[PDB]
Amino acid sequence: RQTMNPSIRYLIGVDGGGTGTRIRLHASDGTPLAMAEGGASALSQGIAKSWQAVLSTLEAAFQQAGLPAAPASACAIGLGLSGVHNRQWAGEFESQAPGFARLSLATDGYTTLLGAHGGQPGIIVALGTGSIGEALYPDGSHREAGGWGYPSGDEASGAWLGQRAAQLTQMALDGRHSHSPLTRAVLDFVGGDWQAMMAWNGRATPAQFARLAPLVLSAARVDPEADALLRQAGEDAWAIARALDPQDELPVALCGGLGQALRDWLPPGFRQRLVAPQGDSAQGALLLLQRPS
Amino acid sequence: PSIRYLIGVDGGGTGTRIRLHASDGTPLAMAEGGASALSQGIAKSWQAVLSTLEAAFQQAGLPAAPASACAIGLGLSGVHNRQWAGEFESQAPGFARLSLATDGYTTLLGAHGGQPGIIVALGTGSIGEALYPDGSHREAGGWGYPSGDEASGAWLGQRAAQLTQMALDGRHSHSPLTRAVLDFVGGDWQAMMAWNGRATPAQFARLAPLVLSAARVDPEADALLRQAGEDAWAIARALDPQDELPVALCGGLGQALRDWLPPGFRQRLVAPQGDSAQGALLLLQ
Repeated sequence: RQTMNPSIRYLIGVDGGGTGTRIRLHASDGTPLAMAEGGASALSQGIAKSWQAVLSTLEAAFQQAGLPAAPASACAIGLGLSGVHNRQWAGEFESQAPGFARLSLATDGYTTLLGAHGGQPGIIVALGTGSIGEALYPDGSHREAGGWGYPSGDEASGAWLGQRAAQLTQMALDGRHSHSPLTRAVLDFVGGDWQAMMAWNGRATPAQFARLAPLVLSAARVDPEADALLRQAGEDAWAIARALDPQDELPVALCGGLGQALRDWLPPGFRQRLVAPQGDSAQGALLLLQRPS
Repeated sequence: PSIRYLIGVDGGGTGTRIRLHASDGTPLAMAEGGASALSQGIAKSWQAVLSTLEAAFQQAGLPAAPASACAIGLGLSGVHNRQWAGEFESQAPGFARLSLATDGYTTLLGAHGGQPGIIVALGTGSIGEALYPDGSHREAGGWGYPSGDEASGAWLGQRAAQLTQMALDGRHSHSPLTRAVLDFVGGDWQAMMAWNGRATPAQFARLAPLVLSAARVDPEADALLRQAGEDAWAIARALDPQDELPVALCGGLGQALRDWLPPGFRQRLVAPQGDSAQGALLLLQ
């Protein structure tokens, strides 16, 4: 019945990254009070904006739960944000932080891992604009694979698929290759001509390349070139997982919208072992408070 | 009038399958016999066929029949038409009527019941065949081992054997596949050296199920199966670039590859209406 640390009255779980922020507000006893969404809070977009994003979304959580906003000193907050890998961004973030009773900062992927397997050992492979694999071992340890970053890494992510798709189209445009369905679809998407791809590729970002991913999906059923990209993404996803668990000893969940759309191209032996995640990242952020720093 | 029995024969290296019917279509019997691929001897082929036929009549509760009362269609591996096939016809019993063709073509007729369409048959070997609305016929793949027969059992086996050889001499790490193949072959260097020394398409194909099994835990094997799936689709596309014809994947291997097939190809796939023996019957009609 009693709760530890009577000064802490609220438990907050925050999931933030690239496109938005999701917050789960709970009572110190575990009672789910509210759940809210807000703007993006990836650290790469700014520390001050990140907090403004998290706080504004937290402000909505209380309101939504018919409760007056509580002082920071009465709250324990765990956050899984994109950009925590960067030591410098995490520091300014922790430094610019309100006076929460307790703050636990982890990455986007770690809290997704914790939520997917309810805090129990396991692995997750997250495929979105980018990609990463995270694992929690029975001995308490944690490891990562993949997730090194956009240009060179991020295999099986949609930015990876977009880059390849764009490259194939560029090759079709200058004669190194002939056109194919994917290639024609990408050319129209881009603007319809040489100049258009040149301009488009000139200002490309991970999010822009990722917008080509759905074009690879549609084209793959009629174009062997797109089919190979999807298949390679499938193998790379498996490779991420095998590096974290060589003997397939732990449970595995495939997170991300791209992951659901890629299912048919996942190696059968890897797909067969997938399990639905028990909770989302915001849930995992809550679990962060229930463990050591 | 004279013809009282209709015979469907499907012959290859794996065996001979026969469907026996009455001139009116009534099912009389089904029987399987030994290998009758023309590559192993014309006389040997006939004796395997005739022996299987004799068995069919016996299971039909009918007395031994005379060739003159039989109409027979055969789909056998042997495309030396007018040569190996020319010989087969010459050495043939006095049937009321005989119609010869490759097992690929009868697999074709059976799959789409004589309608236009294409098939890709994966077995110890592989080949693609198509029948178009203009009555025309074409094929792709099927050039024979070892340079051809992509996506076949022998294809899969060669690569499985090569990976095992590489593991054995140090230019590759052992993996689930290589351990399986090594054990299957004899457990050591000398065993693989001996096994590969007398290797044949059928022998390599015997390794195919080892690849299928290991694919679930070995990325190497999964890659080969996926390559087979891509090669199959490639075969089909060469015969029908615009996907205007029905397509069927035939053969035991064909069915085992389902999950490794390119999704778009698999979705377009239709199942074979009848087997090769059933296509053999259609051949004589």
